[PDB]
Amino acid sequence: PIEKGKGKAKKGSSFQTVSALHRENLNKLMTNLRSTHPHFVRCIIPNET
Amino acid sequence: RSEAPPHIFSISDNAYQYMLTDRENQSILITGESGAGKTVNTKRVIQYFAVIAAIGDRSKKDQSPGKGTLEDQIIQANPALEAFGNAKTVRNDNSSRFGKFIRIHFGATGKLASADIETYLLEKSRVIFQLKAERDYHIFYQILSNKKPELLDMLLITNNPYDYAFISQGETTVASIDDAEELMATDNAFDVL
Amino acid sequence: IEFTPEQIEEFKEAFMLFDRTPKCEMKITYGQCGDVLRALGQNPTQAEVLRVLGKPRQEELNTKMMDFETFLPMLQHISKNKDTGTYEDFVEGLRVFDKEGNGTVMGAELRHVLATLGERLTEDEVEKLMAGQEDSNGCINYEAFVKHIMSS
Amino acid sequence: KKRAGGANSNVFSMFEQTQIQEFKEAFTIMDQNRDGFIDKNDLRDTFAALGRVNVKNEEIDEMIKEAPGPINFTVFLTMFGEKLKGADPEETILNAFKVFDPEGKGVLKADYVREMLTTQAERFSKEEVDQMFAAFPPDVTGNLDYKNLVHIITHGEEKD
Amino acid sequence: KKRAGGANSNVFSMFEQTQIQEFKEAFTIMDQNRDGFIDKNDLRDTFAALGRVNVKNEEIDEMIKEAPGPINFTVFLTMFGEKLKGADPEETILNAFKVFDPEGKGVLKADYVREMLTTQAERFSKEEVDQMFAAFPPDVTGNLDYKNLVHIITHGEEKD
Amino acid sequence: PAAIPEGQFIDSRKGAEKLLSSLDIDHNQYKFGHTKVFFKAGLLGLLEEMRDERLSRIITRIQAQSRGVLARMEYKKLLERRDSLLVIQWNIRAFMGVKNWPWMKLYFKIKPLLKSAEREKEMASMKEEFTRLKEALEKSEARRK
Amino acid sequence: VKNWPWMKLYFKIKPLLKSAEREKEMASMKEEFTRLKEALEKSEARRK
Repeated sequence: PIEKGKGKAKKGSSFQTVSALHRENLNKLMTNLRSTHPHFVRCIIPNET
Repeated sequence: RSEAPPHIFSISDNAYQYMLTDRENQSILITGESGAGKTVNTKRVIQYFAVIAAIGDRSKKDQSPGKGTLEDQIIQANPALEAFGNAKTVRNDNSSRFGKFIRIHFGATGKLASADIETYLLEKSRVIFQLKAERDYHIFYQILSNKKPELLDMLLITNNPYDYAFISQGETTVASIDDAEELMATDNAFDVL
Repeated sequence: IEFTPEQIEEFKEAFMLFDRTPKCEMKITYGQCGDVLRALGQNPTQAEVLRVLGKPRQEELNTKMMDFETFLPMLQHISKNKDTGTYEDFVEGLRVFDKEGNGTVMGAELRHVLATLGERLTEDEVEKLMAGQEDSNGCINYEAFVKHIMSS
Repeated sequence: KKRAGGANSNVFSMFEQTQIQEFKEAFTIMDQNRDGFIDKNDLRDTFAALGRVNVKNEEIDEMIKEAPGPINFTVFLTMFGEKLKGADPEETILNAFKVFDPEGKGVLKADYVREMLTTQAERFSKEEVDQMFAAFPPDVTGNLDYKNLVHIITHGEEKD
Repeated sequence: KKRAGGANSNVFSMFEQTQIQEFKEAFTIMDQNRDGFIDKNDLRDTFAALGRVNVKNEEIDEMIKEAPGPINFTVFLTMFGEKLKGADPEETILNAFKVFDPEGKGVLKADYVREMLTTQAERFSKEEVDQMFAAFPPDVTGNLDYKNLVHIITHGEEKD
Repeated sequence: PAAIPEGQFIDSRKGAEKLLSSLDIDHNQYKFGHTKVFFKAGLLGLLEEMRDERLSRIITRIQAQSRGVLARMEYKKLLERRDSLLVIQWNIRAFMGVKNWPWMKLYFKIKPLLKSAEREKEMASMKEEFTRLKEALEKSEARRK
Repeated sequence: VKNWPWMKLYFKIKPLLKSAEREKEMASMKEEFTRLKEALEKSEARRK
């Protein structure tokens, strides 16, 4: 069911409310990412030009 | 790993060598600023996998394209996503105007299984009129220059340039690439998909 | 020490087999010196093979040819080796994998040890070593494994 | 006889229900002694219309080497086994060139065959080569020796 | 002389697997007094072993006349050898009601057969039709076609 | 091989320190864990290549026994070459004649028409062929099944 | 042709011989040999 402020899920209609849709997936990516081994590369920038 | 020093293949070497043995799920997180060549880097992570771990015939010295087609398709999808997703910003000619998360999958014994990729945001706002010196989504310029006189009719492109209204400022260039030949490459990448 | 009438026949048969020529000539290559001795029953490293090579050639094909006159003074030398191996060295060795006293071995962890250090096996030979059947997630055992190796 | 025992052979049984039935069907075109015989004088007669070539006084008993005498109903079995045995069949005749390839489904490498023919021990002559050249069945970049032999078996024609 | 070949042979089922053989081996029982030369008496006795009468002397005498005379192991077989025309092969008769239509396996109506034989082709007589009709496995109005075809041709009726 | 005897078996953990410390291995630049083992850059790699030059005895004897396993069965190639090779000569000396021969093709077309062709031998094989295929199909179902 | 001189010699005395003997039995038996082999081919590779 669509209860609005959005969207479809999540949720019903106001054209957009993408920032709420960026709540749902945000939980799904993060909590799992904690449980995964971190590999990292910290890339730095040398110039603006 | 002594012949395997501090170039991105190593971290990806050590991740693969590690993971296939321990069976716990893993990550590869690159941070940076505007044009911290992020996208160019991850393709290197993939270029370790796509040519090492998978069942690719190495025993001949050929430039390479020697299978397996999973590896070939996983590669091509990246340039494909770049053409559509990437535009250009004042700092970065290759501004991936979106975001993607990649869950690489591996099988029972050694080799590759697949990949689950989601997308965050996209700059749909820019399409009206871009600020300064930016370019709109790469896919456009490629279709304009490389397309033949036949497709030009059906597809309904202007013959002349500078007609297109959604392209603000003007026809801005990128240092060292064309617009035209990059089209034929990626279109074949679709056939390859 | 010197070769008995039975041993001379063993050496003659294998050598005569190795002579692969449309017009014959009675010679073996230095590379083929490997599997010759192996078929003869003596179990050598490639290090043992090259040790008795007339030419400081390493692995390649098309270097030196040896006659039976040369091959026998090779064989006669080889017979001296004592350290061939038993079963119980391998039992002691393969037990080291254990973590919980099961003597059970996962497939990936078992293929990798074969490939990595030594004279080494290939990806292909691993596919041959393990082609089933019907055990998932996905264990072999150390006892039955070694005994099949020695059994041939 | 133990050395007569080389490679090339296969053994069958006396009965035939309806398998070798084929000989009763064929009989009429060829027959000699209708009791059930082909004897020493019939090779000099019938084979003239069975072979592409010829018999000489030089190769008499050799051309009959496989069946030099009373080939009775009991004996026909060990001329048929001699099809699989003959003069080094299959196991030698075919496997001869077949063994060459270092990797798999090969074909004999033409030019290197020409090389060995003029070099390896007994240096041959030009006549044999030119007849052979026009008669080479080179399926694409290598001499198909396997078929150049195996044309006489398989199952997909019936002329001679 | 290598231009005198005997090439080309197998058309259809010439010496049919269930007819030809069991005749040549039987010869020892037909050849009564063991000479190879079947007289009219060697026939006379063997048909007496078969059943009750047997064809008359003249009726056998015409069969002797079909041959160039001495029915021996040479002639009898050769006189048989050429004679293949007469009956039709099994599959050909068998497929008659099978090819009845494009679709598609049920059973063929005996009324349609009765309407055809009488009228579409060589007009069979009232006698000829119903006679051949009577012996029919009529599973309810439709004929078991393959079985009636078997009644036409199969392993069966001696002594001819 | 000096410190850790094998076959009658040692601790799960206590064995590793000698298998490490054999070729020395600098102390700081390795660490023990539970399942995952931890190494530094540099020190690991080349000492790990050196283990080819050093790892004789059992490691290479397993691989070598596998070499003997393989080779004892699958050397082939050169085997039947010499006998055939001589015969090739026995043919080559007479190539001008070869094509003019006996056994060619007359033996074929009937074979698709006939019913139960290869009887007697397959008759001897029949029972074992019937039984074992079922005996297999018994196991060769049931499982996945 | 139900009254010809040389043809329909078939069953009355002839089956003192062999030839016919095995045929029909094998027709019923050969059915079994095929299907067991066919399944034996396809099965394992399905479970793969």
